[PDB]
Amino acid sequence: VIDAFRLINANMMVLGHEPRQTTSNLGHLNKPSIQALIHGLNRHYYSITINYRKNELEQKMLLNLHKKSWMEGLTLQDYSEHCKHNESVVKEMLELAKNYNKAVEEEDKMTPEQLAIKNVGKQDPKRHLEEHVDVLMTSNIVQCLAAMLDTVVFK
Amino acid sequence: YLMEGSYNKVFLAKGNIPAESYTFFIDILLDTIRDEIAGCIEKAYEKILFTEATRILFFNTPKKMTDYAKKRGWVLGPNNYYSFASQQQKPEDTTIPSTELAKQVIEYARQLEMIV
Repeated sequence: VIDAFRLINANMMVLGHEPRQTTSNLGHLNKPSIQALIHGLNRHYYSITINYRKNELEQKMLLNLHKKSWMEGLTLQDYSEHCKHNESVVKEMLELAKNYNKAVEEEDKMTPEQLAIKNVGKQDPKRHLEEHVDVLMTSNIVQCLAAMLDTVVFK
Repeated sequence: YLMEGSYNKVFLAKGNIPAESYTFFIDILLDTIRDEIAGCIEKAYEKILFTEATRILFFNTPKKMTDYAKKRGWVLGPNNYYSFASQQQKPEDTTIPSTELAKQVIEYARQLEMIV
């Protein structure tokens, strides 16, 4: 939120004129906020549009933000905790799957208008389930690819 | 009889044709049985006796046995036939698996997030 302003002399409105004689559409492309307009604004000062001067070089070197070391790409994630994480997640998948079919059976026995309210107080199994599938697949794919690349690129 | 290993009955029937001689085709059959048995014995067992080898194959004791061994390997010993033994070259390999597994996993991820 940046803005630019300049004063105007009350003389001009004593003549009954208005400042900023106008020849082009390009000044009117934005509207002031109500909060800015409660304060003086047009009855005392006027705003000017702004834009950002850029060049390619600084962009080309700024996007390096959060780039990382090549070696980081080839690490195998401690094969002993990996299986612990996996068959921790599977447990809550168990306890959720046993709670899914209740919400499948109640699919239609009540007015759908209040069905939204049926969500609000109590987490639903369906949406809350599939993020675990997302996690499991995303992890177990890359963990397996990296091992192959290693077992080829070194000796 | 020919579809499986039963071959004694085949040779017994080769002398039993109610139609005519049929030597023209049963000959070819005898040849294509000789070569097949020679190929199959190469891996059935470790050692054979020379008399036993000569008799299991239906030829007698002519120079034909010697020539058949010459045509193949069948190096003799003191009334001994050495087994050709290898059967261990294929195992303990991962590099070709280590490439086609990479291809397969890339294929899994291909059609997983892109809209199809």
